[PDB]
Amino acid sequence: LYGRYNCKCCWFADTNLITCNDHYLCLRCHQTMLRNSELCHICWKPLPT
Amino acid sequence: KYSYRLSGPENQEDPLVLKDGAFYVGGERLSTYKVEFTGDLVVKALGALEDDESVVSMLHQLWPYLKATSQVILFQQEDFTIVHDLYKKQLTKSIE
Amino acid sequence: ELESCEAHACQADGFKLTGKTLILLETFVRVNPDEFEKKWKADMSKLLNLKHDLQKTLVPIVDGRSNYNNRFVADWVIERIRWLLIEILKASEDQEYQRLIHSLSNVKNQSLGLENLEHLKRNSLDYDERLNESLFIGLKGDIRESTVREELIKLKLWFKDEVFSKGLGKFKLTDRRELLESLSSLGAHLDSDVSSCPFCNNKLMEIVYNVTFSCVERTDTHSNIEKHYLSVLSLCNKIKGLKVFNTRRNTLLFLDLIMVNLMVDISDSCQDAIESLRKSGLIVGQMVMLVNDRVLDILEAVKLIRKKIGTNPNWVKNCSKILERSHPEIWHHLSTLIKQPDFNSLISIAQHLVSDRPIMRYSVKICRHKLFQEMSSFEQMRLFKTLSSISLSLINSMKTSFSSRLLVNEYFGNVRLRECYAQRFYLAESLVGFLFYQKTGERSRCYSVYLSDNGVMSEQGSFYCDPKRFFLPVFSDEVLAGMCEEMTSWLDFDTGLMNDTGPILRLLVLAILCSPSKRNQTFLQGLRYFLMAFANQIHHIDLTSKLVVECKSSSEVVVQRLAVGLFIRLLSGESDASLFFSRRFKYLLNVSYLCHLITKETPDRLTDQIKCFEKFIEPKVKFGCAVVNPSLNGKLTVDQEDIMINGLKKFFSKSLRDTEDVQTPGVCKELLNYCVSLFNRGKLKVSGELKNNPFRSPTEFTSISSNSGNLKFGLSYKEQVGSNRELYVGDLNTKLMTRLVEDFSEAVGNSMKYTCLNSEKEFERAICDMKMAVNNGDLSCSYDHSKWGPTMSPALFLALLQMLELRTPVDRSKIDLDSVKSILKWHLHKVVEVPINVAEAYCIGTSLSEEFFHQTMQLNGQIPSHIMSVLDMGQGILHNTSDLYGLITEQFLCYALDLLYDVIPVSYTSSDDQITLIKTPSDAAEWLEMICFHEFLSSKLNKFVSPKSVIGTFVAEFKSRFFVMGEETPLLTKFVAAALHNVKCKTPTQLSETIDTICDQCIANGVSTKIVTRISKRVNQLIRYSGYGETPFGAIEDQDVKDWVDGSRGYRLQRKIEAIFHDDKETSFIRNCARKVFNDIKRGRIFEENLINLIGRGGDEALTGFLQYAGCSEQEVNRVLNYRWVNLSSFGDLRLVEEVPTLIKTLQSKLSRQSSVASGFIGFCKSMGSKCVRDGKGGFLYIKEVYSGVSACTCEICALKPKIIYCNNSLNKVSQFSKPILWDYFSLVLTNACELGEWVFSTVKEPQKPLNNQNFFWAVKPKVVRQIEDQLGMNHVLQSIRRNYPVLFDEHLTPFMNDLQVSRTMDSGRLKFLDVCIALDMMNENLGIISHLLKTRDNSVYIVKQSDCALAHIRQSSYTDWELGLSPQQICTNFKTQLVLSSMVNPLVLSTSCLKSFFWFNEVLEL
Amino acid sequence: YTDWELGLSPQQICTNFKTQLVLSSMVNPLVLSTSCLKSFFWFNEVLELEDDSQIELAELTDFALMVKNQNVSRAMFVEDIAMGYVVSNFEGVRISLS
Amino acid sequence: GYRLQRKIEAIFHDDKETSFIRNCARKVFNDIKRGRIFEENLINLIGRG
RNA sequence: CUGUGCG
Ligand SMILES: [Mn+2]
Ligand SMILES: [Zn+2]
Ligand SMILES: [Zn+2]
Ligand SMILES: [Zn+2]
Ligand SMILES: [Zn+2]
Repeated sequence: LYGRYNCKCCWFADTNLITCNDHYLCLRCHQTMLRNSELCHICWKPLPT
Repeated sequence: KYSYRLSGPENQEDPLVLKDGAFYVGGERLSTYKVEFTGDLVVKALGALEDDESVVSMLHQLWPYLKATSQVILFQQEDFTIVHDLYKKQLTKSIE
Repeated sequence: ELESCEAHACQADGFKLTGKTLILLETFVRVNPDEFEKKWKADMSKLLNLKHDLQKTLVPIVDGRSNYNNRFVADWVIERIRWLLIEILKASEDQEYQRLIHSLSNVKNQSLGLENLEHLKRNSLDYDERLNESLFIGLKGDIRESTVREELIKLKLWFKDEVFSKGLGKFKLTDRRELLESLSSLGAHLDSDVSSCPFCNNKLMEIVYNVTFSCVERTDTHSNIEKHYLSVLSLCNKIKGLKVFNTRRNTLLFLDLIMVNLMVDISDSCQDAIESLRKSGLIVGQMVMLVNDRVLDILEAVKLIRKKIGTNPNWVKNCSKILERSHPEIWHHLSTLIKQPDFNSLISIAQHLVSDRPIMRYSVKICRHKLFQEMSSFEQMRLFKTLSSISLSLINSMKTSFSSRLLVNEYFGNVRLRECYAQRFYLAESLVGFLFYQKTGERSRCYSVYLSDNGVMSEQGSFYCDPKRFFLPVFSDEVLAGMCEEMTSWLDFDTGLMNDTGPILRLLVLAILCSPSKRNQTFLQGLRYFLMAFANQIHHIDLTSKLVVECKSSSEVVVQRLAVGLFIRLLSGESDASLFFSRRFKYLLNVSYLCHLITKETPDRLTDQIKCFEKFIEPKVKFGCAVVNPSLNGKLTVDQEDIMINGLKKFFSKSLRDTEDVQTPGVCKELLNYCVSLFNRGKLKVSGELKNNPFRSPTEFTSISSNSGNLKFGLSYKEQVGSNRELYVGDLNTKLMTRLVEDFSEAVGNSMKYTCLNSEKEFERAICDMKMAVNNGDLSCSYDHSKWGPTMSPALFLALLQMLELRTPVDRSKIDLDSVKSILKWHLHKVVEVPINVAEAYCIGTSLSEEFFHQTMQLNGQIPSHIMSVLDMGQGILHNTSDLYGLITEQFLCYALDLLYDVIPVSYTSSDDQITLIKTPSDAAEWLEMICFHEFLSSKLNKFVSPKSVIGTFVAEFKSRFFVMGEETPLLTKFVAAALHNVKCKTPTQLSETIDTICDQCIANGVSTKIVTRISKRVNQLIRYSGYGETPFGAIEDQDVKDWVDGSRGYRLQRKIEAIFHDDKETSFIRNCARKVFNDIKRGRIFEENLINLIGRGGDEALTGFLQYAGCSEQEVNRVLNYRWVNLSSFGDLRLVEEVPTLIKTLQSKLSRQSSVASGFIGFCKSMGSKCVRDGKGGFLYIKEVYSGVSACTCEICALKPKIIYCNNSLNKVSQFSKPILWDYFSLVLTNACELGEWVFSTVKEPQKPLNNQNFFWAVKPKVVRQIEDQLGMNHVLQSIRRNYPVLFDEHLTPFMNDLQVSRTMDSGRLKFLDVCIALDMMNENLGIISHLLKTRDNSVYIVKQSDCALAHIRQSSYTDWELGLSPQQICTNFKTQLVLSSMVNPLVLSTSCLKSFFWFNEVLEL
Repeated sequence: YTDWELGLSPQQICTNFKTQLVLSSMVNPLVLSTSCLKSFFWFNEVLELEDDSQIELAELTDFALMVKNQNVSRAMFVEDIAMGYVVSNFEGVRISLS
Repeated sequence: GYRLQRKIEAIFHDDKETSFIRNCARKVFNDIKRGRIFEENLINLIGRG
């Protein structure tokens, strides 16, 4: 099972989340961690496309 | 025993060493005594070692020692493919 | 009595009058320690009350004989006569006839009152019936379930419309914006006229800045005469404390004369001595440094020298003859202790160096301070180093012995210093700093810091501080730097945010260190609670009212502004403010836990005692039950019993439909009845069907006392970070009563499920449940209870246990709690002695406690000295009972939540704080009413929810452990400060062992590998500063996570020794020899107890003998023994104020069941400089004299590790303290093979390149393959010691033992590796493996960052047989062939008989 | 023997020890003292009570190790008998009366 | 001891039971002599009777 | 009960 439908990055996001590898992740956090590197810095795995 | 019997002007000299299975008294080779390994023992020895260059030295000094021995019983089969894990093609192509 | 006082020069209770002084000796005999102490204190009191009347003097002696020992004939007519006398009494009073036999059986036989002895009187005194009428009148406990359910429905219906809809709820939503505004309003002072500069506000920070930026801009046989001066100064300080003179003043004057003669001898025979090296070394303006850290004006120095030689001629001759005849080893003084020290040269030298004297500013603008934010990365570390030097100088200033002033005094605004002590700290090549002070001891002083560049003493400043509060930054100039660096690196996600939060964090740490105050600790704890409430969604309405701390000084305002600005910079913003909120929460939690950097040592003992008494007595005065000095025996008067019954009624008069009483102490009778009823009929998660029933001179007892005291406790404090906790020290009998109640409640709790206070299994279960709840989004409620102790009452536990079923496991009889209720009634009538210092401070003196003291002084009775109350259960007195009550009530509250709000709650309590994980069906705004109702029900009980409690679905807290979605906060600063603090330095080996345990437990909680090496360097520098010198053992520097994960202290010492032996050709040989010995002993063969005979010799002969098992001839043995190290603790232990090994000590400590850390370090450095090293013949000598016998070897063997490893011939002058380091390495390797497997024999290989961003944290498990049978019981080590060392097992061991039978009847006889591997521990005083074998890992998991595991050294176990033993495939096929070929000779049954009786059935082997 | 002559076939014991010694010698020059013999795993020649057969050539040093000798190195080439065929150039000298 | 052993063996003709006891004793001796772990648990096991 | 130890 994945996380609790939370971004796990900003801690305050329960809306249209995208799963990274085992947890969820919002749009702005995903784009921010993607535009600077290819890793996740939360699960330390490559981000989805 | 080797003891000089409780007295002597000369003591603790003439050390015998071993480099390539040949007794070196001070730098002169005495002889080499035959030892068989049949290959599987060779690779089992190669497994438990320290680092890479130690393996290189021990495998490069093997066939020069095998010149003083006669052992082709070593399995030239999948066992050799297992030994191939240590890619030392220069070493086996150095003795020619 | 005659036999007792005959031992103390006594008569035939006892008077001895001679001249004008009488010695009065009174004796008594009580075999029970309780009545023994009782009669002891009573006799002391009634003998001390008499000298007050006789003085208007006596020698008082009290002799309590704990037995009936005699010396008349022999042990025959002492006990037989008493036995036959009580026999005659049996054959031919009631209470005394029982006292005479209860008083003497042994100590316990029919005398120790366990919880099955109510057979004393069970009598009434016309007070118990009224007590039970006011305590057990509303308790029914037999209420049905449906009625309780509908009553709870109606109560929720009333609460939702009368207390919640009215806005009277005690919990609210966060409103993070409003939270930040309130934080900025309470912490960031805007109406204060203080400057925005920490150096301007804090005087110590100003001084540190001055010293730093005056040492970094100017500078940062020349060093021959300075060391000569330092050596003779050390010599004169040596003869300062030997009392080789009559009066202290003459001693100081003679040492001054010696120093002055040294000065005049150095002046000549050199071109420029004082103008070149003294000005650049140890000398100040017109004054010279002397013994006892003093600095004396050269003028007045020679003026004092003129006296005692002109008014007392021929003084030098006899004053030197008394020294030479007393110590002919310090006679290195040859031209100093001579006649007149050339006075005219002295005055010319004085008139040469005419400079201004130190001013010593006693009285407490432009801001030229370079704006610390915009400082380079070097000036900040220089500031930290300056703080370290100044703090070490403060600590050494506390080290100054109490001397006397030789000058006359003229502290108002300024003092021209001439007879002040000074501590000198070396800063740069030319400039050195001086710290002047005029007081001694451990009290707070007013220090003055000056510098000396080339003789120009410039004033750096003056400040006022307490010395014992600056021990943390003493040598941690790199530890705190690495802490701040890693905290800043935690914020690497926002390149820029770390750039602003780094310097702010360093400035905050610097201000915290330069101003250690309890107010800053309280403010940082408040910030911790604020962050906890900010991360979650629901918090108490009185939260911000508890975060405010009155500054009372600008040094607090600056740190509060810094902390609030850091919190705002990390939290404030509209959208791009919570990018990585996990990192932000970790950073802010560590910043708030930085309060542990400030020590907790009661800046003022009397003030904190007053505050503790205030916190203890304020709830009683506010309640209305504060009876003073009731009886001290148990006979309350009419007004006393009246006020006690009124207090009980007020405690049990809380209704269920009133919201104006949710703060006063008490409990609702109906709610408690519902709780007990739901607990009885197995409705709650805990049940009354318990298991292992806890049931396992005081002649007449009642509800108040037992005529053996009145359960007398005494009030005191306990040093904590935030606020000093309460503490109650009780007498022997009341301590036994508390122990009884504690065992009862603890057994009951072990029968329960959800209580986790002394059950680590349940605590780990709660941890895992909390982790999965935070990961699943459950509502975690981290509840704290305010004033748990001061509000809890023994009467409440009485009312609880009155109708508790507590059913037996097998009997089902509802065991009566009559004895438990009796001792709880005793606790209800306990008597708390107020501190005598508090009383004497209140007599010589607005405050509520002070007002009550003034009112009770003479208006009502006499001086208050004893306090009785119904509430205020002693913190730590009924701890497990309070835990049981809280657990029962919290399970009732969880059932109520499940009933009303249809949620799934699971709670875990710890008698102080609890955590409730609530799984919600089908934000957090609809659950606010549930939280308010839960808090209301808790306040209806005695469970007032503290405003520090938080409710949310993001982070949980329990037992100072914070759990976050997907991880856990490491709490780095807490553990780092714990490593820097609590340095109990008694023996450097013990110091390093404690530091290693702390570093292991910190690395377990993911601190670092770069901070732990700096902590180890700091500890090694602390040991080296004490004069002990560096030893091959001690703190492990340059360590890896593999040295802590799957590695014990023995492996750390092994790695340290291996790091000492670079290019390991010798330690590798020792490891090969140890592997050979272990293959010989483990493999079985014959190796058990000859090794014990071979080891008992020592280190040299044992190492030789162990080398003789290998082929180590007299060539390799001498090559191995060449490496030596000076072992100061060779002939025993160091003497500090028959030397069996520490293994016996730890065994004795395991079988059986106030001073500051700076004072401890001072005592450590003081005892490490005196006669501590013993030479075996009883004559202790100095460490300097041991290390002076070393010679300059420099033969490539003493150069691989200077001052650590020496040669064999380099210690010829001192060979008694010369032990082989390689023998210790051999022993450590063998013990590591014992404890954690065979991989301690292979050589260390490294990973090649490995990129983990310094934040890839993960949990790793210890990879130990321990082969010690995994049990290692105490009765195994005891049996092995009995077998191997019988003469050491009889004496110094097992005198205090009654279970020798099980240790004797071969209890798992001859455990593997418990004969030689226990000898290596018994003979090596720094190895200590059995202490680790008789213990758990205590971590069982290690949070580490992947950047350290990728750098981890690779060292795995390798078979020494080169995979040639049997090739287990061959083992199994040979067994199969044997089985088949033996079956094909006759039909055999395929049972285990035809399998175990086969040779090749070695399948039971091959792990 | 209960192992049915299957334990290690001591011929294999001695040849494995010889091979270990030779292959460890051919990685670095080592002194042929007892240190480089006792510190070897397959030096179980001290076991096998029936000591009629030693490895190939060092029979005398193993027999001395049965006496627990502390020797290091000498000319152990007894193939050419050093105890036999020895010159007997014997003589005597004067005395010194006590 | 060997004489008593031979006497007991003569008592047990067609030795199928004493042979089994001898095999068990040989197993125990191969376990104790061969080394392994057999020193003093046997003393606790024998003292019963 | 007693210390001269930051290089
Ligand atoms: Mn809590
Ligand atoms: Zn997000
Ligand atoms: Zn991810
Ligand atoms: Zn300023
Ligand atoms: Zn040397």
